[PDB]
Amino acid sequence: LYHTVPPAVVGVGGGGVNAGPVASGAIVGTNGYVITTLHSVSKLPEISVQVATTGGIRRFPAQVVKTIPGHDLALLKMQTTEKFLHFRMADVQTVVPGQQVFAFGRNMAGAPLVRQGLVQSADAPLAVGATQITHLLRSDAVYSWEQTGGPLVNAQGDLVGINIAATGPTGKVEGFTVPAQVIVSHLQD
Repeated sequence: LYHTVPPAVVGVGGGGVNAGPVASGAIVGTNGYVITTLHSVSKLPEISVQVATTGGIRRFPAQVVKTIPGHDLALLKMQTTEKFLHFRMADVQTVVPGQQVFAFGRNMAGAPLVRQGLVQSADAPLAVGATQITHLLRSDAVYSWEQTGGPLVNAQGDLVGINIAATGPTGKVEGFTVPAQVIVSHLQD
């Protein structure tokens, strides 16, 4: 699993040469579609997506194609003629409390992050700035802010959702997750 999922896990950040990922994202289409969290890229002047290859990190400029503000998601398209391995939206599955899930990300250096955990809730609300997002998943697989925007998968490696790391009142990290059907159903082309 830790072999076949990471290639579709990207880093996302600004366009500076010396800039690295500020969040993660998931490649969801051959021609360079990335889903990531909206609050991570909306204030960025330029967006660059960082992709792992056998020869090291490759960077591609990206633009926003569609925003899903109600669920803090953004859909990017990389500007490239290259083709990518991706999550197959057909294979998108749901999860239930108790189920085991895996949250992937890339750090500020482009290295892969994975953490395992259980689904603790399948209906939690979250406040990202002014938006009240509802019906979120909740899981302890999300321990780090660098995991925000990256994918949650099940044990078979199907895309299950997109992760949001949030702040507790005590400052403890709590894992949240936008269910992956929010992707298919707020999308068309």
